[PDB]
Amino acid sequence: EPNTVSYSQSSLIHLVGHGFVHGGVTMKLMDEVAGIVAARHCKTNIVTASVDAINFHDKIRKGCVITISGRMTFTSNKSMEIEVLVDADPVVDKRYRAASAFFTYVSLNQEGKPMPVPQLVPETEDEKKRFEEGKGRYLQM
Amino acid sequence: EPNTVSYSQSSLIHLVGPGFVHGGVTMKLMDEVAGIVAARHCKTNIVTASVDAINFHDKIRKGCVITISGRMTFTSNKSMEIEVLVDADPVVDKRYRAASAFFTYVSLNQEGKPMPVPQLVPETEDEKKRFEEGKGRYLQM
Amino acid sequence: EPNTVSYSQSSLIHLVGPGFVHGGVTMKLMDEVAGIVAARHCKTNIVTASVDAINFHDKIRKGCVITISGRMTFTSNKSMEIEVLVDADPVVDKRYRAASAFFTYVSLNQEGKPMPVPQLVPETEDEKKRFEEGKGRYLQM
Amino acid sequence: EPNTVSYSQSSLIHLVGHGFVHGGVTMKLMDEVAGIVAARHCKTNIVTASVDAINFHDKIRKGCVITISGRMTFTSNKSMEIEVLVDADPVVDKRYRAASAFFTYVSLNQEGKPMPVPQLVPETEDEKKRFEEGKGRYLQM
Amino acid sequence: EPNTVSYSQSSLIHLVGPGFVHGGVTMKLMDEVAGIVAARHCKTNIVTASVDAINFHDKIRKGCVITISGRMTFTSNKSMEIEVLVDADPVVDKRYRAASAFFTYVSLNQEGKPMPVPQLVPETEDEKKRFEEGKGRYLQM
Amino acid sequence: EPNTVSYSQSSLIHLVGHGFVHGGVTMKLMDEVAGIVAARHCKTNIVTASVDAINFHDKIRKGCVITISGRMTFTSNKSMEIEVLVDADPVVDKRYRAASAFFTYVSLNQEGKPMPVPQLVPETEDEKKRFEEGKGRYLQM
Repeated sequence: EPNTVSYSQSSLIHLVGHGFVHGGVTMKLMDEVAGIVAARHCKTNIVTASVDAINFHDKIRKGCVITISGRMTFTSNKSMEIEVLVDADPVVDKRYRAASAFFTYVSLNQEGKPMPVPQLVPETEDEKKRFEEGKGRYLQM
Repeated sequence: EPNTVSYSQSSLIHLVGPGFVHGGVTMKLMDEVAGIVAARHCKTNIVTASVDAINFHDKIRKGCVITISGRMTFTSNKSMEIEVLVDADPVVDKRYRAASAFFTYVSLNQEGKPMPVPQLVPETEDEKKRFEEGKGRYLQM
Repeated sequence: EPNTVSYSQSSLIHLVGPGFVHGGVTMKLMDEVAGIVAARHCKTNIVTASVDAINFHDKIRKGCVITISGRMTFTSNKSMEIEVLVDADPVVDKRYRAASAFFTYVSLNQEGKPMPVPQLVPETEDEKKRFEEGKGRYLQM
Repeated sequence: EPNTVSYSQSSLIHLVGHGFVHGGVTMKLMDEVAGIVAARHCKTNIVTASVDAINFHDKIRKGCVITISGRMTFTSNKSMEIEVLVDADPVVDKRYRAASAFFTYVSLNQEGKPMPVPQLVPETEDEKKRFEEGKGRYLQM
Repeated sequence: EPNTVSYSQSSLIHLVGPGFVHGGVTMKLMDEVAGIVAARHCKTNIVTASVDAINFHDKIRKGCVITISGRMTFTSNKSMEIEVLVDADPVVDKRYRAASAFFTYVSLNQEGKPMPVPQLVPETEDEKKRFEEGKGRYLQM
Repeated sequence: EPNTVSYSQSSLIHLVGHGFVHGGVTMKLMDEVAGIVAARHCKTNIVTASVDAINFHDKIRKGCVITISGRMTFTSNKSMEIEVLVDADPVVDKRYRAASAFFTYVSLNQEGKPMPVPQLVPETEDEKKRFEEGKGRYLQM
């Protein structure tokens, strides 16, 4: 199971206490989850190279519990792509998709450059397809 | 299925940043989850009455993600008992139980005094078990 | 000169405390500046719709002061694009571009849906340029 | 005076700024005071082993100054018990007891296990009695 | 005994976490105590007018508990002077004076301008002393 | 340009989110800017020795952007004086002077005492005059 999607899949879950949560609070939390999955996959130092298609689908209010999930989608020789999803749940009554993004993470050698990365191996058809999509987005750079 | 364990079963997941985390930080996070399961159960504004047997099974190190899970175990007339379990998951390199506590919460009217509490019905045998034991601790008040 | 680039041109400057700063922190600060240029432009209460092409050009180290600058580039009917640039300035010992992003913001009425947006008029050639390119990215929606 | 109750007695005093202070904020602060007294008594690394009878006597509101006092009550060979009290004072007009708890602290050797602890010596009748009570609570574990 | 030094004599005690603490942190905490003694004295909403002679006698290290004490020294018609003293107490291993300042505070009406201030009556000789000197500094405005 | 006023001139710019900003928040931020200029001038460890004439000219409200500027004014053999200015700008419509102060910074040797400091050289008439004023304030200690 090392270097598979299920091995590094991670989530965080937060109680967020005008009235709605800033995009920045959400972005930061999305980057932490992606960091966590990058970290589980690599076991080295890890840093955000770029972030694409941060889309806020709709607002998040005070007293929601948000579930920030991450799954690795694709790896090049020296980079990891991680899809991050954000769901929001009211503490009284249902679950809705609030944000999503693709993070590309990099692992740095002692001179601050990307180094060879363990390769993600897509096992299911879902994973093979997301890998293929990841490859596409990466070649667009 | 309101007023069941499964109904208000709640958890939070936190990346531990800056190694040991001092008990105080964990306790606070345990109260957060406890608050959430209580608000889901009774739907009123909510306050902690007492906490018992906080056990730190062992230390929580930086770079762990902690799952803080909470389930209701028993309800008295005016009070609720809620078990909170903390699990620690190192990201590099082993998952273990880090802490546990029984929180007794109290539902308040819009002045001061605590109002009566919606009853909790167990369904599985283990839920039956836990309720007795819950019952038990209460009695010793 | 309301509704020009110069009108709502905004920036923040932060001392980085405790070395790399994780992408998440910078992203949040980029959103803060983006929010400020948008509120200056349209004067309504303001929310982030999406963020694109967040590029981390390279790492931001502790003991840097970062200039986070934001200028509006283009306005659709209901949306605004805002370029945010992050510059890093070590205090001891070299200044460099650290990150850049295009934020699309949205002006909201006092319920939910986004209201129409005050148009942006470019004046210099470079502003003309940037607006096209802005226009461009929008189209690809 | 080393290893006596008066030597390590400590307090912290905080201005706390729906309207009432969460149990978690109070618990955390109680653990810090107990940590401080454990630290004064030992002069080694120090960690919470367990917490018993956290009782919230009544609420704490914004703009109260809280006095969190700690006194060591009992020591076994490898553990310290510390009573923590929390008083709340309004900034205009009087002082009331808000919370109390017993913390048991441990000192860890380089392999993460409790090590021999300096022994508390109760000098007054009050201290001898609290020691005896402490011994009782400890044997209950 | 309202409007005496003893009436509004206030202090806070803080555990310094993460070694030197930068002046800024201490200054902020000195203002907090100053605010508290002023609110106790006049009972109106309260704001700092100026601070003088902040002296850092020497450095405040991590793992110190600091006592920040404040007493009123003098009242003009519209203003109050308040001396704040900071004491530092290492927990392991020596207690010393770390900083001192004279804060002049101002009582505000429910619009803008500062309202008149309740007079302060000294009683001990040292209080007499301090009031003159207080008087003195004011005059030099 | 090393050791001139322009070389170490620094600023920070913050979005501040009863309704007005505490003097303490402002003081802290003023000390950070002064620290930054002291740091640019010295390239060694740096600490606040004292602060004089913190004057709050008028209030700062939520949703203002504040510009905290620092410029070195004077150096003795072993100390640096830095003038700090604070301007406040509403996010809708103009700029006003909110606070000012003189910080004196010191650079410490390994035994915690001030060490010889690079000398500020005033190049313009404005700078020569502020130097002279700085010398005056310093001899008053």
